[PDB]
Amino acid sequence: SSAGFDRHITIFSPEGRLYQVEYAFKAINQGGLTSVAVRGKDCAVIVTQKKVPDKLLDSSTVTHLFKITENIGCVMTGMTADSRSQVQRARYEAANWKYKYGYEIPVDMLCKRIADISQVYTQNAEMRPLGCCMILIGIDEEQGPQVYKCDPAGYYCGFKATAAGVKQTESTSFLEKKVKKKFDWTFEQTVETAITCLSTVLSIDFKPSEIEVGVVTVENPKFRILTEAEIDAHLVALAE
Amino acid sequence: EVKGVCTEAGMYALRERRVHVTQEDFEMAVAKVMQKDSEK
Amino acid sequence: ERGYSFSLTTFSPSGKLVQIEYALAAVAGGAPSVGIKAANGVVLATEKKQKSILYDERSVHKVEPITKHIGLVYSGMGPDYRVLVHRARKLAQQYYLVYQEPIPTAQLVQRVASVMQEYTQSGGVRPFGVSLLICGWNEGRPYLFQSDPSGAYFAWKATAMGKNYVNGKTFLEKRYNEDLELEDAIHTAILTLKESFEGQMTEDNIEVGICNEAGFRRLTPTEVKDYLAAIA
Amino acid sequence: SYDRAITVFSPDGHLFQVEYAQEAVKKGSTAVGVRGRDIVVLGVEKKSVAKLQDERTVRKICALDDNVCMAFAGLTADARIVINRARVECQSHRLTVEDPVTVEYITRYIASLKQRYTQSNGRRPFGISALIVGFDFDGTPRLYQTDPSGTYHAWKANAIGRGAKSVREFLEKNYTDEAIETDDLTIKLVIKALLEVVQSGGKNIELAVMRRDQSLKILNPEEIEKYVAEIEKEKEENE
Amino acid sequence: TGYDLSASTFSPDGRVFQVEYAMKAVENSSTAIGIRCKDGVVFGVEKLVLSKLYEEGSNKRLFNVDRHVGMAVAGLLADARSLADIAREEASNFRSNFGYNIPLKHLADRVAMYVHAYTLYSAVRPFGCSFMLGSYSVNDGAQLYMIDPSGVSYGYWGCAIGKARQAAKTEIEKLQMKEMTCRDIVKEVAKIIYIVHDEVKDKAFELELSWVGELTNGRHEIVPKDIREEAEKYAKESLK
Amino acid sequence: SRRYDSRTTIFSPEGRLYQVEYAMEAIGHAGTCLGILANDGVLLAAERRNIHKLLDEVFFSEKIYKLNEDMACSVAGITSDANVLTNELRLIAQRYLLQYQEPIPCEQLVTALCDIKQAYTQFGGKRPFGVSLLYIGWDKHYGFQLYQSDPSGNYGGWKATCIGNNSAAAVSMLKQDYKEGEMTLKSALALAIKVLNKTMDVSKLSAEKVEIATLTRENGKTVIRVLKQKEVEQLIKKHEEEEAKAEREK
Amino acid sequence: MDDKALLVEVQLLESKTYHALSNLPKARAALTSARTTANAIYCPPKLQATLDMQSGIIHAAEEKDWKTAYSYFYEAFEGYDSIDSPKAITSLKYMLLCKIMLNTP
Amino acid sequence: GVILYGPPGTGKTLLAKAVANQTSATFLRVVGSELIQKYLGDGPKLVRELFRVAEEHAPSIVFIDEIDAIGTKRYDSNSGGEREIQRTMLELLNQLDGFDSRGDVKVIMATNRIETLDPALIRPGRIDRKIEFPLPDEKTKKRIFQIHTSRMTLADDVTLDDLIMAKDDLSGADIKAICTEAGLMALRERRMKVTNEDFKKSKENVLYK
Ligand SMILES: Nc1ncnc2c1ncn2[C@@H]1O[C@H](COP(=O)(O)OP(=O)(O)OP(=O)(O)O)[C@@H](O)[C@H]1O
Ligand SMILES: [Mg+2]
Repeated sequence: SSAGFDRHITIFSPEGRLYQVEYAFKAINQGGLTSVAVRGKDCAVIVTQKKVPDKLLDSSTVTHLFKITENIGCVMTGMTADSRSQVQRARYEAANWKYKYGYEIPVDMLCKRIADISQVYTQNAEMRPLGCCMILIGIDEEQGPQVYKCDPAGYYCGFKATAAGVKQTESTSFLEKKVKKKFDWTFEQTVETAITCLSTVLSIDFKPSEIEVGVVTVENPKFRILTEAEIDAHLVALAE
Repeated sequence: EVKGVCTEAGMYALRERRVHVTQEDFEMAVAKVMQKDSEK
Repeated sequence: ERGYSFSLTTFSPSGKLVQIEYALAAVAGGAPSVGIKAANGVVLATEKKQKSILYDERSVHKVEPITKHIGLVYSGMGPDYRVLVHRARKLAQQYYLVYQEPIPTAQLVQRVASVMQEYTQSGGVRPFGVSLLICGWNEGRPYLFQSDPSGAYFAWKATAMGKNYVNGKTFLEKRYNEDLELEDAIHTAILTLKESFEGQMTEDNIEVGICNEAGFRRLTPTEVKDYLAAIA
Repeated sequence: SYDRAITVFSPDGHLFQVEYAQEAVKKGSTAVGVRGRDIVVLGVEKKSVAKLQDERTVRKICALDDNVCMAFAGLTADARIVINRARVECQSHRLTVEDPVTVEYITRYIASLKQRYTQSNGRRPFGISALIVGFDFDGTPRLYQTDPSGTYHAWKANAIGRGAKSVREFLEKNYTDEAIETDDLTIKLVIKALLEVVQSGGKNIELAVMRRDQSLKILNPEEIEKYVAEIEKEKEENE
Repeated sequence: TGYDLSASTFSPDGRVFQVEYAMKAVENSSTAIGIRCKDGVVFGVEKLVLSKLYEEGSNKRLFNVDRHVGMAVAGLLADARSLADIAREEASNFRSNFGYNIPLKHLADRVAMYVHAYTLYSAVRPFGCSFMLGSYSVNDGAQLYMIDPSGVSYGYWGCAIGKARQAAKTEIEKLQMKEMTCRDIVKEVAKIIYIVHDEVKDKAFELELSWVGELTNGRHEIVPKDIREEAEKYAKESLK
Repeated sequence: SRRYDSRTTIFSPEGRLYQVEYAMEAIGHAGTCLGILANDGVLLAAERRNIHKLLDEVFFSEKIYKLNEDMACSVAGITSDANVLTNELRLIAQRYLLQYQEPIPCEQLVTALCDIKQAYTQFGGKRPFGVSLLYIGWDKHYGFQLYQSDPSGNYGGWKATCIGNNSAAAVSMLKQDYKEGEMTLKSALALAIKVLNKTMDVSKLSAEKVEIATLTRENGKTVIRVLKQKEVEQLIKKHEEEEAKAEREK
Repeated sequence: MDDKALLVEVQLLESKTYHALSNLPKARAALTSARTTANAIYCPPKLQATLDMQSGIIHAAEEKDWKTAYSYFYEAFEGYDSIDSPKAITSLKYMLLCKIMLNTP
Repeated sequence: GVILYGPPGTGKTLLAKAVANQTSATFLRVVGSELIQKYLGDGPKLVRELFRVAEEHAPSIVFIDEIDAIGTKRYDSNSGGEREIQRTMLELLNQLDGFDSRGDVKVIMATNRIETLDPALIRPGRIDRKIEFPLPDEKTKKRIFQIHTSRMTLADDVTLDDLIMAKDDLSGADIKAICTEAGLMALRERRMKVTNEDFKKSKENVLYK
């Protein structure tokens, strides 16, 4: 199964595999963290938890939600140091689209430019391929909302419901049973079906201080982060 | 496979309870042995 | 920073380039794909299964156009494919900015395969893990070409790449002849992808693109259900 | 830019890549050269003909100028690029200082090219040795050789290649003053020397004489057949 | 083994040991704590007297990056003042290009990306330093950030780096830094670094304090001598 | 970084070097090409390898590449490395013609390429080319010529040479049947079909399994002609007619 | 051409029409050719019981071995079970006519 | 100690037969391939009882043939991997130059891959003389044809000098392979003498395949 330095750098195994990338997918799981993204009929919701262990730490600086452009937000999983460097690229690549081409970048064209950069790390035998993931949401005209995931292998696809992190497989088994009964999805239902995803996978039944919710909607396409007061509005309406 | 056929040709004459092997048992037997030639 | 500047692909004592041999094993573990030319145009067909119902199948595409009249599919790994697509998009443009003429399909394969050979010898890189199938109708006669991660290329009448390709090529040998129409080639290209698919082959499990003298185009999922109907 | 030290010291003070290259010289074909007082004579052995090839493309005696010939041993791929760099230098000397190149000057160019090349980054050393033979201005015939480490070194008679220790041990018991008496008598030293080597019975030898004013002159295999007859004829009667 | 030589190779369970080995070099440096008060930040460094031959005021582990930004380090001192040079140089290019004093959420972002860039390649090693940044602005209040050798930064109400890290931030949360001004803090910074490092391991040590806020008019400077003598008057009352 | 380097350039302690000898081991298998000349004309006989029943058989040849207006080459070995060398010496001949306004002599085209091929064996830390190849051509200084290249970088002129899988079997038979300067370009064609009858283990000599191209001198043309698959099989059976007579009468 | 499965049908259909038009030994030959053809298809899912019936027809058309000819119509009916009610109900006729022909009433 | 090295088929094993012809000492022979075993520790036990037998007889000669084969080939019958081959070689490294009183035992070793094995075993003190065998020269090849065609009824059709430079580097083993196989072609036709076309189809059969 192994021959040469194929365990160490990004070259091929005799079986056709290559191990340094599939060693890096389970570097995401060392954060101990899970994020869920759900697309609706006219909106898109990212929900993720935050784990603040100390009272000495400032709770306003542990946000994994990031504002890429004025209409595009993202959530980051994986290790923290590589995740924040990748946000710096996406803020930079979006500004060059507007300067070169004169209009707002589509969210799938941004995810293509990120995956092409991440492809090069698993392409040269010198660099380390950035063990962190990437989930974007946004509103595109004549397409509605749409959600994209980019992994450190360079792969990407558009989803309808998305999980990433430690409890990824249990959450996608939850969401695929939720979506195939084909219920219509309003704004409040997508928020309810995204909180109850990780509230039943992790089995927490939390208070409004541990999670954080970003959202975009086709009536206000700004990426906005919900207040703890209005998270509590959705949270007490979830317990009927 | 020649003995693979000719020994198996007796089974066709036995599964219809004959006591003589006929010339249509062999051509029934070739199509089964060469089928496993077409299997992997 | 800088690079490595040494080849990590060397000759074995048995005289075999081992990394190119291992890269072909990644090609053989890819999705199956067939391609047939028949006397007026070329049919490319691939096999696209999402892992779950959550994926949006109308987001990414296997079958890609290169120009007005050249399409291209693959059978290998995903992110290596999108690199040499964008490279091949540009190479058709530097030919056009010089000669003011669409590039012939033979000359495109001259230049895509020369990238992959240059990429399997230079310093500090592993070779690509895809094979290609390239179609097009230049000067009436259609064409069908196939490259490999080594950098060679061939001129096929009909072939198959991916899983069970040794069973696909035996199936095409007993079915293909010299005289077929384009829509007859479509029906025998879905019939050979049915040899290795899952239980249900719907309008979104496959993806078919065709060439004519009118140029390359990709089939919408409406008429793909019509060809998938009255099949087998 | 491939930056890596190829030639490094050993823990007992040797350069392994240099002395590994000296074994590539030790299985190339034998080249012998002596000098007379008026005509020099050098000639390779072991032509190893296969009677289906062009005889001129396999030559190992080439000329750098009118006055300077050159023979070599080792591997022929690295040889003919050292020659083509030496032809450029001996030509650019004429654009400078007007006299033609002395035979000592061109060996200092080759040896200094060969030394610093065992010093650079990412370069294996050359695997050839040479014999540079020339009669310079004021008619002084002399020869030199070049170790693959780059030590130019003059001689009266020498021999490199496969089977060089036996031939050099043969010349020390044979190089007298009267052996270089006549021009046809110095050639009888070389043909007796290469016959005392890998066999080469008149079919694998190729001498090339130079009479201090001509260019190189390869004799065809008729006088070598004439010389090998009389070289054996004197040995036929004395013993 | 063999998976822990370069910083370009993941482990077969997906983590980089060259970063984790470089983190272990931080717990041989002594102790550097810093907490922020209501209206300023107070640093504090306890400093080992290695021998009698050194001079009082040598080899300061407490730098001065900009006019208002301060730095306290703990790690391998040659790498510490190397990071202090580029952070001092980064703040100069902000003012020369954008005209005004650099904010801390941007300053610690630019330095941490420079630290992160040495955990990707085989040609360089990771830094062996962890450090803290603190400042005060009249339009922003006080800030307090901290950077590990991996490149992860957060905000804090008080942090600690050195040998006894948990044993130091145990007593920090006993304080009430939300309301105290930066005068009573200076006595309480010095007290919690007296109960640490028993006289068995070290013979004698040296207090070194720092100080920023509007009481210092926004400028960063050292405490005066008389104030830290009050804290050393407040030394031997922890024996009750 | 120095742990992953493979050192494709250094010597071996026995004096030789391993990396091109592995490439000259790979040049042994995978292909068969041969050439012959004694008079007006020179031919390249190559044996096709992929003989699968689904191919288009286009691009005018498979292993024959026209280099100049009056010379061509046959290639063997790694085919991907072959395409880069071919369009490298193809414009060496043109930059000669741009500089001197005269077609290039056939010998110093070979020496120009074999200096490029030699440099990868000597520095750079680079995989060499696993390609050996023949050269036919014409020039006004020596007429019809025939050359052979090696992956080490040394060349040579010849009269008959094969680089096949049983090349050593062919060369031992070429120097049993020849004549210096009298084999015209019909006896050479007759001798070519006899040699690859032997070295090809696939018997009966299918006319689609081989390729033959000739280079004949017409006054200002130097016609390089890849002869079609309608006159191969009559030359195949012409070998087959005489061999039944020569065996039975002995 | 490419197909193998449809060759089973037209050989079985000719096996219907030489016996119905009263030519037994040629119907024996075309039935035998469909035996040796259907021995190579991986899925005869329903065509086996269609072939299992007329394997018993022609073997009972000469009245040589009623017991083995009974065994064909048994398997011809087990294939027809709960998927083809027109062909299943006629299959009871050929097994019980043979059983009366077996003289076990 | 004496070691014999060279290209394959030049007469390394052949010279050791001539020593076994001449000598009066007891002669012990073991292939290097059969030193490796399947159980742990059984390998070094076999070396300790080999030199036990050699010492307990007489003045004696121990001949070890193909000792590169202990290191080149890996076999899955051996439970210990390369770090059991090594412990076998450490025991052999003892028995040549141990501190025990050795006695009168001579050791002859032979291989063709001399660069592969351990230089700690080839140091002076364990092996003194190092003997290289070259490929046969074209006047010594003619001597070999004289030897292997001595007692055969050689018809006068043949010329041995054409057979010499057939292969440029044919070994001494190649010559006997041609001479025996040409005799086998005679017995297909019940002849008693060997003609020229026997040797013509001999080298096609022996060399070129
Ligand atoms: N110089 C020679 N003189 C006479 N016979 C020779 C000579 N060389 C080889 N032979 C013949 O070749 C045969 C094999 O020789 P031998 O096996 O001793 O060579 P080797 O080098 O020991 O082979 P290996 O390398 O396989 O151990 C012998 O039977 C011998 O008859
Ligand atoms: Mg032997």
